[PDB]
Amino acid sequence: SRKTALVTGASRGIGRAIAERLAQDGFYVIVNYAGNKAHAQATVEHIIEQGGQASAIQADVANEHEVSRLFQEAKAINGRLDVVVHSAGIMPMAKITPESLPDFDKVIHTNLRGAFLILAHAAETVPDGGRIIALSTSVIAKSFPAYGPYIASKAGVEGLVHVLANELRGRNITVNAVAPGPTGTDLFYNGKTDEQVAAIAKLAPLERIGTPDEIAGVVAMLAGPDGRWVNSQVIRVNGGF
Amino acid sequence: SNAMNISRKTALVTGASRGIGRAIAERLAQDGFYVIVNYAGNKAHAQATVEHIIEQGGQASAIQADVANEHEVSRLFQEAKAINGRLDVVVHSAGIMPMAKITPESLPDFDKVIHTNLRGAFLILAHAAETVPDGGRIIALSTSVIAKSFPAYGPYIASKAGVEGLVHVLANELRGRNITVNAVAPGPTGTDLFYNGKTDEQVAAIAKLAPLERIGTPDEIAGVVAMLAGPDGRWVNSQVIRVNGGF
Amino acid sequence: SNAMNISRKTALVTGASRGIGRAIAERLAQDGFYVIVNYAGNKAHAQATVEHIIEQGGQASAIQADVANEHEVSRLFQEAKAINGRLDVVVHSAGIMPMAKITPESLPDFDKVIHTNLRGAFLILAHAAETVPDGGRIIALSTSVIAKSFPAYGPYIASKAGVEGLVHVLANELRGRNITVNAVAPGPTGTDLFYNGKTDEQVAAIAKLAPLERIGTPDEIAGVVAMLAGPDGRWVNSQVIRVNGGF
Amino acid sequence: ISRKTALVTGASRGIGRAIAERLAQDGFYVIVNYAGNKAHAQATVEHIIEQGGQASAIQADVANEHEVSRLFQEAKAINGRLDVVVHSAGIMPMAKITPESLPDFDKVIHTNLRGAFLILAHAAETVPDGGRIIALSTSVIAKSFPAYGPYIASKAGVEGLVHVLANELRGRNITVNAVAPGPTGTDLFYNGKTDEQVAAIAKLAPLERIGTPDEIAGVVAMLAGPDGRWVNSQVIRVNGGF
Repeated sequence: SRKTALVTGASRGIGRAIAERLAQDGFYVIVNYAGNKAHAQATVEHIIEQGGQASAIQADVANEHEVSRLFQEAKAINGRLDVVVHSAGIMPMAKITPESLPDFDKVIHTNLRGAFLILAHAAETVPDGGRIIALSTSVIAKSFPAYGPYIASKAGVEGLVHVLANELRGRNITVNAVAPGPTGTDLFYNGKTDEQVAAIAKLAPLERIGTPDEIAGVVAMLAGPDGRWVNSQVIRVNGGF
Repeated sequence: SNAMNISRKTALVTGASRGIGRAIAERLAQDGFYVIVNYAGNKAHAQATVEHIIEQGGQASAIQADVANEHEVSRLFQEAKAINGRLDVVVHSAGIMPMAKITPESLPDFDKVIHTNLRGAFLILAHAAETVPDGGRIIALSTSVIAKSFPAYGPYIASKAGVEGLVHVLANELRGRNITVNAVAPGPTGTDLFYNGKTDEQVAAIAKLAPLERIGTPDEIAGVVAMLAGPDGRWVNSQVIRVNGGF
Repeated sequence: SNAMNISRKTALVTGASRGIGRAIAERLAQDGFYVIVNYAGNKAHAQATVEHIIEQGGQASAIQADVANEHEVSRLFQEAKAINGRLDVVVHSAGIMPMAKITPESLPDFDKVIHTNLRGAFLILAHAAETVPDGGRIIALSTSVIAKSFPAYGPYIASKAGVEGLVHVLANELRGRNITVNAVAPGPTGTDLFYNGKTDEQVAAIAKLAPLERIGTPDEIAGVVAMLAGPDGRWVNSQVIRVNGGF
Repeated sequence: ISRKTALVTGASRGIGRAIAERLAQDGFYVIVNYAGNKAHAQATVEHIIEQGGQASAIQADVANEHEVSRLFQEAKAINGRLDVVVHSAGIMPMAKITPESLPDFDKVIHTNLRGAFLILAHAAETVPDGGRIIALSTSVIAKSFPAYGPYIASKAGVEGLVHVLANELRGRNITVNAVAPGPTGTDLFYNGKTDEQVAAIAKLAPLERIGTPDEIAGVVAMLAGPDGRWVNSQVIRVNGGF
């Protein structure tokens, strides 16, 4: 039996960087995704090329039926689910106005209900000694206009993380969250000018763009031996901004 | 020769038929607001709140609306503003607190709590942002239990943490309008609902949790809300004030 | 004061000669407290505060004491309590805000602010803990700038974060005495000192930082202190209330 | 002799010693700073060297400005560099917030807060671009227990300095962070306790065991190494969930 990690949202960006790093750390990685198979398959093949073991599973993490199937299928691979990382989410902009109610409902459904289901199923499947890690966001501290629905969904996620840490008392399972700022994903760089990039690179005291690998290394600390006494924590990974 | 007596302000209070919301409605009426007592189900308690307000020399009326239904919320704000032609203060106190662990079996509860407490709060805050004048006040009720992360409070805490996030973002979105947005987060409070199921020993055990060693009253929550709604709260903005006796 | 010209309660306000402390002393005197205007250096401003309180119909007197001096603080509390027999409310607003980066050359200024702001706070809180009757109130002033961690604010922030830590522990240490301990954390405020250190352009820039887009006033801080000192603050305990316009 | 070098205050025993040991295992030459008797610091240096590392011990009172100046001179001179600085020295006496506690208060603030101010300040002048500065705080700030007033005040002050220094070092690529442990299973911890008292403490965390100093040191190691490059201005609580 190989130790096994399930990562939601693992086809691109931070989730993919997490999948890759956990594979390097020796986990068999289930690359969970919802949309097109192509990026998830790219992730899987990259992991295997570098010497790891991984496979991809499609599931809508906010669909209760698909999530049930996802956890049954993922646990059947190696008979175990040691680590669950919930990284999937969406970040649309919408101000707090009645016309934004559809966007609100979508964000809450995808990010918060989604997180609830992944956490609930993880709490029923993870062994003693396991680890559950959720992705939140640094932007909660800034409360920027149009980030209301997104921040509300992720504040909810953090509340669930802290309560689940207490509900799993006796099982030696840590529950934590990692809250990145923006990172230099391919989508980030394509959708911006060199000038917007330069402006954002100046914001942190470290004065550079953060990378997905830099988020994944903290997630990997939480998933491994150095993270065993970290529990019910939200670690912000944002370069100091 | 108060501005409140020269031109009377109007306050809408959701969840005002009982508990903390009733205490808020009564306090704001005694401060001179015309109060719209908003309620969801049977009107007897809401009418009791209105009648108490009027018997103490105040002004108030009641409007039925499910704060979690978008059409009923739009209608509530139309009718509330039409009473006096203005809607100066909005206090959102409606909500539910069921116990449910983070498990697949709790999915219905979670959906209901999020729907009632978080989406409901969105609808009220959004409509308040559309209706309140410059200089107005928006106040939501959160909860002190966020600090404790007790088992079975997951859905409830997630909903109220979400409300607090909306509060801070809205305070920023209303830049330029001179509208404060704040929340008040009580601990356990001596409402009818608090006392009803509990033995004297269980009440005493709760009283011992705070260094003040008693049960806090609904009026003690309402006083803080009243501060936020009036002149002394002019420079308090995007804050969550926990009112819990030190627990 | 009542018919017998006895003030219903007595409040000691440190740093009450000017600024926020003066606004606090004036507001508490208006609310019916006898006020000890405490001061450290020269008494002209403190005496001016006392005379304004008396002219408005209150009772006040100024007492000299360096809050960081153990013996002068002992004498301060003995004298303050002796005026009416009780010291009901203690507000600690005296403090300094020198700017110094975290470098070895800044050690003197660090030592100064720690001595004045933190040790001072410890003395006032400790003596307040020993002097205030059951039912009393203890209120320290902190700062909103802790949230920002701006360069050169290191020593100041460290002293005020220490104060908040003392506040929370003291609220638990006074369990059983019905004494609330809280802090109020102003943002930038339109005081003499504040304007001395800024150009008009700098003031305008600071004003636009809050969604309310102005500078806060001392009276707007004092109103929240007065809430904590009076009936509407009875269930607020171990809290730091930030009063900054949403900054 | 251009080996990456870490200075650890309070490295004689407990968490500081575990930090020194882990950083040596991670490849740093370690300066074991101590204040009082040399014996435990020497034991730490000897253990590091015997495990295949490089280390030496420097005596200095962290709260004395003249001795801290000397300490940073000596520490930088070993290898011409001071890449990582971990401030772990501190004291935790109990004293209620009362006038009679003024001496204890003065002692804690001087040793824990002024001490931290000196180390941080000298670290800001010494650490190279890309360096790391890490202070030890405490999880007990959250609990505000009676008699912990002076201690909590000192450590909250430390945290404020950490956040400000992170902004003051803009442009230098230096992270500043803090690790805030709960109680930990040191020799001194176990000394004053029976089986039953340790069992009562072990029940507190949801993980239901006693935390170890190595478990703190591993988070410090994360912050000092590649995986902590983007963690900046953070206080990480390491307490098993309690």
